[PDB]
Amino acid sequence: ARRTWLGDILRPLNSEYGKVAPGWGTTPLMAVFMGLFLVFLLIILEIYNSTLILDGVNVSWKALG
Amino acid sequence: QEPVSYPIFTVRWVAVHTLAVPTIFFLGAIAAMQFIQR
Amino acid sequence: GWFDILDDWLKRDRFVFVGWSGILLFPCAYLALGGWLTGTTFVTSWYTHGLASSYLEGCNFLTVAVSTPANSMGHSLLLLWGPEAQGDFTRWCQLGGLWTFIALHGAFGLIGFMLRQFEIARLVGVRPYNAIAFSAPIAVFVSVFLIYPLGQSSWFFAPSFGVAAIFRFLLFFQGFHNWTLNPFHMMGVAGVLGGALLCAIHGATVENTLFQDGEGASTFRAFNPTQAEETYSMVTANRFWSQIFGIAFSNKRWLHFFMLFVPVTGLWMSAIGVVGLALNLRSYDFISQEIRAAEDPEFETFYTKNLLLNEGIRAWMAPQDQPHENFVFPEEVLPRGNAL
Amino acid sequence: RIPLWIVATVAGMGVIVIVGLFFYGAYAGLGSSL
Amino acid sequence: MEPNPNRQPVELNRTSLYLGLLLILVLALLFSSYFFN
Amino acid sequence: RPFSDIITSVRYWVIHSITIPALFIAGWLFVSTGLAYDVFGTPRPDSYYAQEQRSIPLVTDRFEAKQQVETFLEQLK
Amino acid sequence: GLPWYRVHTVLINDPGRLIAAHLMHTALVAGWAGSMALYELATFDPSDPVLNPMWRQGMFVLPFMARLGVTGSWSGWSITGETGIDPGFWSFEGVALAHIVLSGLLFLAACWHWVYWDLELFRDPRTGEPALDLPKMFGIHLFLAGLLCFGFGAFHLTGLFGPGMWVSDPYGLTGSVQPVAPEWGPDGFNPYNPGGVVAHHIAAGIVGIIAGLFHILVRPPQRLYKALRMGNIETVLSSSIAAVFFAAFVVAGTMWYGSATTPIELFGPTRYQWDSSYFQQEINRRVQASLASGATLEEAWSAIPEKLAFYDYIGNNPAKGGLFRTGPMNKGDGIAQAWKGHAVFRNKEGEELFVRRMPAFFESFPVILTDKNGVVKADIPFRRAESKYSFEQQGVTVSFYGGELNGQTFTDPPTVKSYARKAIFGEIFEFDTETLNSDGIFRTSPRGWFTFAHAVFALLFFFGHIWHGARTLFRDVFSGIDPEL
Amino acid sequence: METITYVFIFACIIALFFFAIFFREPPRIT
Amino acid sequence: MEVNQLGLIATALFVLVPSVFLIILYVQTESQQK
Amino acid sequence: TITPSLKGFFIGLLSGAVVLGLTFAVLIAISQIDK
Ligand code: CLA
Ligand code: CLA
Ligand code: CLA
Ligand SMILES: CC(C)=CCC/C(C)=C/CC/C(C)=C/CC/C(C)=C/CC/C(C)=C/CC/C(C)=C/CC/C(C)=C/CC/C(C)=C/CC/C(C)=C/CC1=CC(=O)C(C)=C(C)C1=O
Ligand SMILES: CC1=C(/C=C/C(C)=C/C=C/C(C)=C/C=C/C=C(C)/C=C/C=C(C)/C=C/C2=C(C)CCCC2(C)C)C(C)(C)CCC1
Ligand SMILES: CC1=C(/C=C/C(C)=C/C=C/C(C)=C/C=C/C=C(C)/C=C/C=C(C)/C=C/C2=C(C)CCCC2(C)C)C(C)(C)CCC1
Ligand SMILES: CC1=C(/C=C/C(C)=C/C=C/C(C)=C/C=C/C=C(C)/C=C/C=C(C)/C=C/C2=C(C)CCCC2(C)C)C(C)(C)CCC1
Ligand SMILES: [Ca+2]
Ligand SMILES: [Fe+2]
Repeated sequence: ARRTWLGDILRPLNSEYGKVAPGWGTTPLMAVFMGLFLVFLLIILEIYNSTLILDGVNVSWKALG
Repeated sequence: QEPVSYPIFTVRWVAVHTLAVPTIFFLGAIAAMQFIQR
Repeated sequence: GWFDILDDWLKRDRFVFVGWSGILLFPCAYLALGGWLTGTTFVTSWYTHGLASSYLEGCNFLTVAVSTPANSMGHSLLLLWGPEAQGDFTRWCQLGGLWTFIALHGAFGLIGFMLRQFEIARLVGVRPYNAIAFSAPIAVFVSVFLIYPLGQSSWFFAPSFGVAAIFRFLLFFQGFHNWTLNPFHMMGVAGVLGGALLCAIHGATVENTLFQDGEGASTFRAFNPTQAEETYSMVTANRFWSQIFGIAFSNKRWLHFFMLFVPVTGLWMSAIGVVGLALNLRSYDFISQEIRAAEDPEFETFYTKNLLLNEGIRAWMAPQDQPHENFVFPEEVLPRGNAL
Repeated sequence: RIPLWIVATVAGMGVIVIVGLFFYGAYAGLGSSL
Repeated sequence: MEPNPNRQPVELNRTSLYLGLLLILVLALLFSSYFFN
Repeated sequence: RPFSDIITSVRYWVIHSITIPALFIAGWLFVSTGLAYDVFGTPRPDSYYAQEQRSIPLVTDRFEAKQQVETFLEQLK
Repeated sequence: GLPWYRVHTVLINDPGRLIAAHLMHTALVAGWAGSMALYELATFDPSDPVLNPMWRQGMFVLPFMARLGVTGSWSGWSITGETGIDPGFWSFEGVALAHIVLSGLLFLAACWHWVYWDLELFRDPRTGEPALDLPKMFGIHLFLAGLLCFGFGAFHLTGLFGPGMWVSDPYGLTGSVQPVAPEWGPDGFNPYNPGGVVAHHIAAGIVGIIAGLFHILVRPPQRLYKALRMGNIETVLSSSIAAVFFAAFVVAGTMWYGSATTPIELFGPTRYQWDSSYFQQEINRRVQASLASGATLEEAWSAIPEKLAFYDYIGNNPAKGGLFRTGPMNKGDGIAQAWKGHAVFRNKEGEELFVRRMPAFFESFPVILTDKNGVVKADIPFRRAESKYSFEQQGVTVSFYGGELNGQTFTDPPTVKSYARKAIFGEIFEFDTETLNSDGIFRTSPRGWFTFAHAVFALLFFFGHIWHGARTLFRDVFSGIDPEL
Repeated sequence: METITYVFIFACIIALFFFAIFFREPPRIT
Repeated sequence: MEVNQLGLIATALFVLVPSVFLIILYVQTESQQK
Repeated sequence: TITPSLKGFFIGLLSGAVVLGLTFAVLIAISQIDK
């Protein structure tokens, strides 16, 4: 090894290696934003594809006003 | 394995069934089509 | 925990392995196959391409097909309940909703299936080279049935699902993109053609280089399902080819990896070529050739010849092949040789 | 039970019949040319 | 200056050389036409 | 249960001799009753064009497509 | 030993030399950027932003520098076409300068991290052997990203403490660098509204800052750490690549279809604008308006700004071109010099005819002329043996309004047909074919190339993901299998 | 110039052929 | 004829560079003791 | 606000969740009936 000023100061940030939460930790909470993101994309996708029209949102060169 | 029982409504039954009934519902129509005149 | 119980059930070794993947594969894979079989016999392509496309109308297994949506639709996903069909089913059918249905569904179905290979591989504890390989067919489907038309004016120019309806896709590409002259398509064929060679050649090399492990003529039964010795003389095979072709394998591990490589690489290349045809960035002409052909009327190569074949394909097809363009080409404007 | 070889030759002719009906339909149906 | 212990030697057999060159050359025979265009 | 056994069980045939032709006659009627034509908006031999017209009912714009299609059925197409 | 295609595995767990490597790469990518810049500056012509803008000169990097503010040269000129402007230090030269240096430094840095590979920071106190706590790293990095993402939208795009971004009207005639105000409403999800690009970076930036912290604190549920073989760097890769190619397929789509991010005055028109006769309609709309305010045909068409007419030329359609048709769009049809003017074709009866335009799909297309109702009135015949509509038999003539040929009329068949043959591509222009020694064969715009390149790389990267991912979930069975039945 | 380039590569592939057939690594058993 | 000026050098480096690569390896492999 | 196409989006977003539902319902159930 070879410690160094910067090296020590950063030593903490990299040390908790294999440290894991137990069981199904935060998984379920995560599986929700995930599903939310999935729906969010489908929306912005379907908006660009003009499948989901929304007065106020005009998906063309114009709208620049 | 087991005193050789076997259930009637198995699992694979489904697989071979959703590809079964329809196959006939079509090959039954498709034939009846041959008689459509102009 | 229910999860591990849900798992347990799924990964249970049945006749038709389900697995987590199946939750995606089977729903889609069946819907794709189903939609095709449905349209092939019931839905028409009149309101879409001015074409009869189902058994119900009189088409036979070759002429039937699930034709693309109108060009008006553009790249619309055409959902059954979207602005187009508006929840209505019959209309959906007449607007070619069944295309994006088969397309998009089958698409997920190829994802599920590759995942399956990956999942089953893991369980059975074997290496996933069957999955790597299947990337090749995904690429083809993705670039051709999705990326391509995504670069064009709309889904209308994607290949319609059907036998003949695919031949016109071929003829089109020749005529408009002069696709046969593309370095990538060539590699493509070198791989598929070359891959169908390794297949045949390796098979025969094995069957005619076998050891005798039985007293019968039909040597099929003479096989040890339970490993042990090599069933064919790898050493003899080496000497054969080494004397008839000059080159010959001698490392079954490589000979078999090669067989994965050749056709998977080929299809990957053929894909890139198409990803480029999306933007119409084709390999249509050779400029040096065109310049000499302009100034000098007696210069003629098998290349110039071809380009003229293309002109004819485009001029005589465009009309009934791109209805939305209301093309009208007076008889006098139609390119034609003498007499014909 | 029903002897397999019979299940086959029966289900077999049965297909040549339906697939043959299709071939006839080709010179009469709408897929005709007349 | 401790001799880094993560290094292994590199190898390319004769057959690979050949398979390699065969690929380079033919690709070159395939793309040169389009380079000169 | 080993297919072989089932495809041979007189019970099987006793069931399917009924079921199979059942499905068949159903689909047949599906076509023969003209129902299929309406379920799929597929034209009947006498519904591609109006008597005189020789033009095609090409859908020309996405959003007002369904509406446009309906009108095509109008000219007795 | 190691097969040629594995030589880089010598880093799989040498955090030191992995950083040394990643440093060298960044050096080359930064280096490339700097010098690709200088190459464009040594060949780009600012003499005319109207008919010879960067996207006609095969400029690829120059546009990405304008989209964010840099629009001037230390030599005095500027992208918009103004003079007397003082870009300050951040001129194209400046940007190019900067990267070349950042590259030199990253180089030196890559060297140091290579020689001093065994810093203690990479060794786990516990096992005393090399190790990197990925989960915490990801949290840290993700924190910095959102922190920077935030700033970019918050200060740069808004103008608070920055230039702004490229913004233009609906027909790329006014474009420039302007401060853009956020937009959290719904229309901010509209690809064509700049406000959305601002809101996004502020919101996503914050969400990014929050989420980072989370990951800096909360640890990975055992179940996952196990499933996604975390603590195995070769999996960080499989996921990143999956993201990188996702990002790629998206930029390729917004470049081809257009968005406030790929502005036409910087990347060129869209194949779709030509398809829907986008600019053709804006012109007419304008011309008919002038006629209402009692102008003459000459006056009406003369009012039509050259720049506008130029977008209505199939020679700027990215869908024309070829894979080996190299260079700028100028090696094709030539450097655009001026607008010859609107061409109106008429036949003996005075009837006004119209030239059927060339669909992008067709390399070559026939000259056909129809009236308003679409009736074929005239054409250029192949077999003359029985031609009914030759320009000769119809007395076709051509007149021009506004532009070089304004007020002139031509009646000798050949000349009429020449122009008819040109009408096919839309507005007729005057090119300088000498200079670049052009060949007259259409080439695609930067918009087109960027799109082709990214759509390929993306599709290629998919394979990398599938490969590396697999190699992570099957590390155990790698090298082969073993026993049982 | 082009002709020369085409023939050269061809000539190079044939050379390869030779060396590959007659100068391979003798294939050794067991 | 009317070809591309860079075509020659593009083809030359396209062949040389990677060939030179392989060759550097093969020879350094080939000369590894034992 | 809440335009016809917006209503349709919900109809599909709702008709979608249902399918995922009945599917995971049925599955989670039969799974917990033998293993
Ligand atoms: C990543 C995207 C990218 C894009 C889109 C562009 C786009 C462009 N460049 Mg740049 N360029 C790039 C990266 C990129 N460049 C880099 C990294 C460099 C430095 C090395 C350069 C250096 C450069 C110069 C010096 C010039 C350009 C120019 C141009 C324009 C040329 C027009 C043309 O005809 O292209 C031509 C495109 C091709 C030939 C691509 C085809 C690749 C094929 C031949 C081979 C694939 C090989 C492989 C072996 C195949 C199979 C392998 C098998 C194992 C499977 C164009 C706008 C010109 C310009 O600006 O003019 C005004 C110009 O002079 N570029
Ligand atoms: C994005 C980051 C990324 C990274 C870090 C890696 C890293 C790695 N890959 Mg990998 N890969 C990627 C993307 C990536 N890949 C993609 C997108 C694909 C799909 C094409 C693959 C397909 C792939 C395969 C099939 C294999 C690897 C293997 C490997 C390991 C190879 C050792 C090596 O460096 O060979 C050294 C390489 C050479 C000596 C010559 C390469 C010459 C050509 C290809 C490129 C010349 C440079 C080009 C002009 C630069 C522009 C690149 C562009 C993307 C910007 C290494 C860990 C191998 C492995 O893990 O074996 C156990 C292996 O078999 N990769
Ligand atoms: C098993 C997997 C599966 C998958 C992946 C799909 C996928 C798809 N189907 Mg499909 N289908 C399936 C099974 C499946 N199907 C089955 C079993 C049937 C027979 C019942 C059908 C019958 C069917 C039809 C009839 C049609 C489709 C269609 C489609 C596409 C619809 C596009 C869409 O809006 O998605 C729907 C997406 C969602 C519902 C998002 C899920 C979001 C989850 C994660 C969270 C929800 C949270 C909460 C409730 C949200 C509230 C938020 C609040 C702010 C309001 C899409 C590709 C359409 C099509 O093919 O058009 C061309 C179509 O018409 N499918
Ligand atoms: C000046 C002049 C005259 C110039 C030119 C003349 C001219 C016309 C040249 C034409 C050539 C030309 C330009 C061709 C273009 C095509 C080309 C170069 C494409 C290159 C790019 C490309 C296709 C890349 C990737 C795609 C790919 C993987 C293709 C693979 C093709 C390929 C090698 C197929 C295999 C063919 C083949 C003979 C395999 C044999 C295998 C082996 C020897 C079998 C023997 C054997 C079998 C066993 O079973 C066992 C057990 C053993 C032990 C064993 O040994
Ligand atoms: C679409 C859809 C749906 C549904 C439906 C389905 C899913 C269906 C299916 C269907 C099916 C699934 C069908 C099938 C059919 C089939 C047929 C009709 C067949 C035929 C066959 C034949 C004819 C054969 C023959 C042969 C061969 C091939 C080989 C040789 C020998 C013989 C001769 C035997 C839903 C609502 C979800 C949604 C929307 C869409
Ligand atoms: C499923 C299956 C199958 C099938 C099969 C089948 C279905 C068959 C059939 C068959 C048949 C079905 C046959 C028949 C035959 C016949 C014959 C061989 C006959 C002969 C005859 C004669 C010779 C006659 C005579 C006469 C008369 C009648 C009258 C007039 C005169 C005269 C005298 C001539 C197989 C095995 C492959 C295997 C797998 C499975
Ligand atoms: C150290 C130092 C310095 C300096 C430095 C320098 C000057 C650097 C540079 C650097 C550089 C100047 C760099 C460059 C780079 C480049 C690159 C890195 C490139 C790349 C490329 C590529 C990769 C390509 C590719 C390709 C081709 C060719 C064709 C086909 C297609 C593709 C795209 C694939 C100073 C004095 C300040 C001071 C301090 C220290
Ligand atoms: Ca009648
Ligand atoms: Fe084999």
